[PDB]
Amino acid sequence: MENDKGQLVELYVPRKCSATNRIIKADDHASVQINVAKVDEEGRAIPGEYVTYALSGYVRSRGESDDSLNRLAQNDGLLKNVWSYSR
Amino acid sequence: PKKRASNGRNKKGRGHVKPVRCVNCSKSIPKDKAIKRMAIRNIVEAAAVRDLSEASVYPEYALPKTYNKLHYCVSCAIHARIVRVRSREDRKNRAPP
Amino acid sequence: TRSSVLADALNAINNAEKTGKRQVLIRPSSKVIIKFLQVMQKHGYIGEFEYIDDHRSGKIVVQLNGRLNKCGVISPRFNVKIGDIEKWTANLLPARQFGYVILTTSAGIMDHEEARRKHVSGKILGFVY
Amino acid sequence: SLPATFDLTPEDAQLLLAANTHLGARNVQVHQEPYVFNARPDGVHVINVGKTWEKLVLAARIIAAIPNPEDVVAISSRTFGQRAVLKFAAHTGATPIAGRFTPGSFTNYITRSFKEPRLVIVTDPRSDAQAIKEASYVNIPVIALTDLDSPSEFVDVAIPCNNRGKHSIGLIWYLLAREVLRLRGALVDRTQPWSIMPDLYFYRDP
Amino acid sequence: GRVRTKTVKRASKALIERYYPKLTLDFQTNKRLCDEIATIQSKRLRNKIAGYTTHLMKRIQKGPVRGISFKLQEEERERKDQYVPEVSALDLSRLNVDNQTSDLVKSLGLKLPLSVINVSA
Amino acid sequence: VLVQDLLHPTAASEARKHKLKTLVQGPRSYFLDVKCPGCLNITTVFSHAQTAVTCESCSTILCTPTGGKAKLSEGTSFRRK
Amino acid sequence: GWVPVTKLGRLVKAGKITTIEEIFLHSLPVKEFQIIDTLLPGLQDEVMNIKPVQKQTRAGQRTRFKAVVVVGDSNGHVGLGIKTAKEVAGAIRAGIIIAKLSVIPIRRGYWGTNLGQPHSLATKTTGKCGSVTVRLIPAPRGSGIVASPAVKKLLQLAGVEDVYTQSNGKTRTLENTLKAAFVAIGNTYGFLTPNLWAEQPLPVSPLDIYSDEASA
Amino acid sequence: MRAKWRKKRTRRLKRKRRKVRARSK
Amino acid sequence: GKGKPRGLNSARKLRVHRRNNRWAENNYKKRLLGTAFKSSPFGGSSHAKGIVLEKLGIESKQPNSAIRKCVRVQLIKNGKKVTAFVPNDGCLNFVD
RNA sequence: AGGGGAUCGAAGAUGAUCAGAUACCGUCGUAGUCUUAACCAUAAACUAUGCCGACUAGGGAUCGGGUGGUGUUUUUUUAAUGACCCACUCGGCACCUUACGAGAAAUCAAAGUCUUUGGGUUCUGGGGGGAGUAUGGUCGCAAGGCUGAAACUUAAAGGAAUU
RNA sequence: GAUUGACCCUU
Repeated sequence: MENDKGQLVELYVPRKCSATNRIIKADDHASVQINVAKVDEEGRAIPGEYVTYALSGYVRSRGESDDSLNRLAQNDGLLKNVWSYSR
Repeated sequence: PKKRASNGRNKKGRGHVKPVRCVNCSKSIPKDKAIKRMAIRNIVEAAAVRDLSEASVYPEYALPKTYNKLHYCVSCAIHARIVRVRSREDRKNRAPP
Repeated sequence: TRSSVLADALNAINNAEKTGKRQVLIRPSSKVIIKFLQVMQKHGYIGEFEYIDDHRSGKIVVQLNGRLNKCGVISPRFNVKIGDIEKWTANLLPARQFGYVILTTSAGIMDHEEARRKHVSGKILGFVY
Repeated sequence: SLPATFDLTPEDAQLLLAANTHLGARNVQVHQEPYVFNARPDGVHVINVGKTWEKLVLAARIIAAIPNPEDVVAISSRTFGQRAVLKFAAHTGATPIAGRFTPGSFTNYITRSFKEPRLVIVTDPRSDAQAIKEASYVNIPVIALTDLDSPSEFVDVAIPCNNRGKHSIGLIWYLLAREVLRLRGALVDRTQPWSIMPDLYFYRDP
Repeated sequence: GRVRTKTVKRASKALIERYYPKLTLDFQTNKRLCDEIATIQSKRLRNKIAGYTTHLMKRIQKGPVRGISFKLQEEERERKDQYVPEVSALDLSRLNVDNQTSDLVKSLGLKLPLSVINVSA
Repeated sequence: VLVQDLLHPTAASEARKHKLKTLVQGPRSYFLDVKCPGCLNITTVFSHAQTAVTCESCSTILCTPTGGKAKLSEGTSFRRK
Repeated sequence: GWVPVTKLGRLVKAGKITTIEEIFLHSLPVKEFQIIDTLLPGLQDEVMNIKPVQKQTRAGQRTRFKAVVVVGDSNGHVGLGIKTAKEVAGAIRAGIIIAKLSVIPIRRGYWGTNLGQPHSLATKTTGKCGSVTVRLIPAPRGSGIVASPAVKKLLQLAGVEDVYTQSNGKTRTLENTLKAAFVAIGNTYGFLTPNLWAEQPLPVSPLDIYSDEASA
Repeated sequence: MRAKWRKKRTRRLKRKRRKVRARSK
Repeated sequence: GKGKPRGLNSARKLRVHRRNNRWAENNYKKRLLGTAFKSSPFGGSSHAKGIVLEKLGIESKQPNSAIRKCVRVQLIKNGKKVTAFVPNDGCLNFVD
C-alpha cells in the first residue's frame, strides 16, 4: 500500500502461498519454496530458470502438500496424468 | 481433575450396572468397574501330578481343572497387586501383558 | 432446526476458507444467499459460484480464493439508519479502507458504501472482509 | 512441459514390476493417496506405476534445479534403505544420513552432525518422522518414498512405492539417482541405459 | 568392580581406531608399545588402557566390534558393500501378476512378458 | 481434498454415496416388468414392494416384502425398466 | 571476531544481504543476533522487567531471575525476549540476544486519507498468550498510544504513533501481556488486504541465488 | 467437619427450632 | 446461540433477565433495598456524632495484646451503640 | 397399612484389640431388605458437559439395518429358502497420534467454527462464610421438598499438580 | 491390611 503521492510504503510486500493464496509469515518456518527445473528439448536442466512454488506451512502440516504440488505441476504443464480435478 | 476419561470404570451408554461383591472383602462394586480375573488352574497343584498319576486306577486320566472368576474391588485388587499404580502416560495401556 | 440459511451458508464458507479448500458446497441456496454471494463476487471475495438445481431448494458450489478473511452474518437483522451505519462499520470491520457491512435496503441488498452512495438504509445482514 | 521422451518405457516398467513396486499396503489406505488403482482382492492395493514414475521424474527435476549438489540430503533409518542411500550419495552429491538421525541436526547449529540442507529425500516418513519434523523448523523441502499408508503430513512430494520391499526401495533410489544424473547431464547416455545394476542397492543380512 | 571408566574405554577405542595393525593381542607387548604410543600419567592407568585394548582386540578377532572402525575395517566394508554378483535378481527366472496388474499395464499402454494368474481370495 | 470438482463428481463415488447425499438426490430403487412362467401376465412391480403383489388372475404372488428389496418368487422372469 | 556458523549468517557477514526485509520476505530461520544487529544498527533495547522465580529443593529454594526485555528500532522492527538465569546481568544479556533473534516487522497503516507517512496499524489485530488477549485498534492521527505502559513501550519501539489497545484477562501478568501484544503486532503482516491481493513473482531465495559463494 | 455431618447437624438444629417455636405458639 | 435470547422482539426477556440478575451485585441490592436507611449504623450518612459510654473487655487482632480501651459510643439520631477506634497515639487524654 | 419375612442387616445385644472404642474386626439381631395400594421427590440423579440445526486431519473396530462381489457348507460337489468373508452408504455405544482450532491447564473432534466477538432457544452464576439458615408462602402423615433472604463477619476461599 | 495418638512462635 502507498500514500496519496504515490510513494510505495510498507516495504517488503510479502509472498502468498501458491495453493491457498494466504500470506506467508516472516517466521512461518514451516513454509517452503519448491523450485522445479525445466528441460528444453534436450533432457537437461537449464540453470537459472525454474518454476517456483511457495507452499505454506499450513498445508504442509495438514498433509495436502503432495496433492497441492501435483495440482500446480499439472496446471503449469510439467506433469501429465497424476492429478485429477474430479475425485 | 478428571483422572481417567473412563471415570475409572467401563460404562458409556448405561447409566446403571448391577453390582458385584468383591471376592476378598465382599464390597459392593459396579460390575463394569471391577477387576474381574479368570482363575483356571489344575486341581492337583501341578506338583502332585506324578503321585496322582501313579495312584490312579484309570489310565490316561483327563485330570480336570477348576474354573472360576474372581471379581476384585479396586481397593482389594490394588492391595493384592492384581493391578498396581501406573505412570500417567501408561495408564492408557488397555493391553494386558 | 435450520433457522438462518444465510448464517449456515456463511459459516460453511468460513470453515472451508479457514481449512484452505478452494471450493465449498452450500445448502439450501436462498435468494438472500445469492445476493450476498453476488456482493462478495462484485468486491472480489469469492470468485464464481454455481446454483445446482435440485427441485427442492437448490445448492451452491462456490469457488473460493485466498482473499476472504471472514464472512459473517449479523442476527437478528437489526434496523440500521444512516446514523447507525458508521456505528456498525466501526464495530465490525478491520479498517475504514476495506471490508463491507452488507444490508438489505428498500433498493435491494447492497453493502454499506453503496448504501451511502444511494443514500438509503435498512436492515443489516452481515459483513465481508 | 515434458517432451514425451521421459515417459514410462517398457524396460523401466519391467524393472518396477520385477521389483514389485506396484504392490502397496493392505486394505488400510490413507485418503491423501489417490495413487492407488483398482484395489485387488485379498486386500493388497496396486500402486499406479505410471504416476510413481511421474512423481519420480518431478522429484528428479527438483533435485536438478537445486544448485549446490551437496546440500541435498538423503535420510534413511530403515534396515533396507541404508545401503541404497549410501550408494545414492556415492553416485551424486546428496550427502547422506543412514541409520540414526541425531535430533537437532537441522536445528542446533553447534552439533557435529549439523547440516543446513535445501532438500531432504526421506526413505520412509513414518520411520524418519524426526527428520521431517526438524525440516519443518528450517524450511527444508521434503521428498519422501511414500507408501499408500505412510504419514503424508509435512511431505512436499511423495513417491508412491512399496516401503516393505527391499527391491522396491533399492530400485526407487536407483531410478532417482540415475535420473538426477540424467537431468544434470553427467550421464550423457540419454538413450542408452545405465551401467550400474538396479540390484546394487540391495541389502544383505550376512 | 571391573567396569572401566569412560576415560579408559574411550582412550582404548581411540588407540584401536588409529593403531589397529601396530599392536597385537598380547598384553605385555601391548603395554610396552602403549607407554610410548600414548602419553599417560600413571602406570596403573596404562595397565588398564592396555588391558581394555587387548579385550577389544579379542572382540574383533571373532566378529566385528561396534563403535570402533579403522582403516582396514572401512576398506573391507566398502569392498563388501560395493560387491555385486553378475547374475541379476531382476532377470527372467522362469512374472506372477494379477488381472489388475495386467490391465494396469494395458491401460498405461505397454507390452511386456507376463503370466496370467487368477485373483486369490 | 483441497481442490476438487464437486460440480462434476465421478459416477463411482456418486453411486457409492447415500441416495440423499448426492448433488441431486435420486431414488436408488427401480421398476421391473415381471412375467410368470406359462402365462405371460406382464405386470410392473416396484422393487421395494411392501406388498404381496399379485395379479387378479390366480394365486401367483410375484414378490414377498422384506426390509428393503422384495424377494421375487422362485419361478418368475424380471426385466429392468 | 564473529566467525558465523549458518549459511545465512555467513552471507550476512559477506554482505550479500543488505537488509532484513529479505530475511522477512523469504522467512529464513535466524539463529544469530549478529545478523540482526548488523542489519539494524538503529535498534534500541531496554528491559521491561525482572522477576524472581524460585524452585524448591531439599535444601532451600533455588532463585533465578526472569528478564523480559524488548528490542526494537524506531520504525518497523521489534522483537521480544524472555530469559531465566542465575544472575540478573546474565539474564538481561541473554534476553537481549533472544529479543534480537525474534525480531519481526510491523505493518504500519493509515487510519484514513493516506495523507502523510503511516502512523497507525493497517487493521484491527489481536494476540493471545495465557489468558491475556491484547487487541490493537487503528487510531486517528494525534491520538497517541492508548495502552498500559508495558505494551505502550513495545508499540513505541515498534514504531506506531497512534493506536488504541484493549486487553482481556489477567493483564497483570506482564510476560503474557507482552507476548500477546507481540503476537498482535506480528499478525499485522499476516492479515491479507485488497492492496495485498496482487500476485507476486516469488523471487529466488537469497541462499539459492548466493549459494555459489560457499566454501566449495 | 464433613459436609454431610454439617448438614445433619443443621437439620437437627432446624427441627429443634421448629419444636421450640411450636411450643411457644 | 450463546445462551441469551437474540430475537428482534426479545427485548422484554432481556430486560427482565437483567433485572433479575442485577440482584447478585452487592451494591445494587443495598441501594435498591435501602439497607443504609434501615440497618446501617450511620443511617446512610458520612459522619455521626455520639456520646462515649464506657470500657469493654475486648482484645485486638493479630499481632498484639492490648486491653486498655476502644470507645463504645451511643449515637444521638439512632441510639445505637458502635465501637469506634481512637485513631492516633496518646488516646488517654481524650476519653475522659 | 396388608402380605411376606430365606439372606443380609441402620438400632440394639455381645466377644475382642485399645489409654478409651456405645468404631473398625467376630456372632446374633428388630426396623429394613421383597411385594400390594398410598405417600415421599431427593443422589457425586455425573458425561459434574441443556436442547435443536449446520460445518471442519484421518483411521483399527463394534451394534441395528444393511446398494453390491455368478466368493464357501448339509442337502444334489452339478436351481434354490444358512451363515460367514470383503467394497461399503445410513443411524447408534464408544475408541485410537501432533494440532486446523480451543483452553488457565488438565485436557477437548468438541470443551472447535468465540476481541476476525450475533444460527435459534431454555435454565443457571456474580469473592468466601453466615446459609440452603431466618422469615413468609406452598406441597407432605412425617422426615422433609420447592421458593428463599438480610444483619454480621471476612482477604482470601478456590481451579491445573510445576519443583 | 493389628496396636505409629499428639507436637502452642513470624515472608
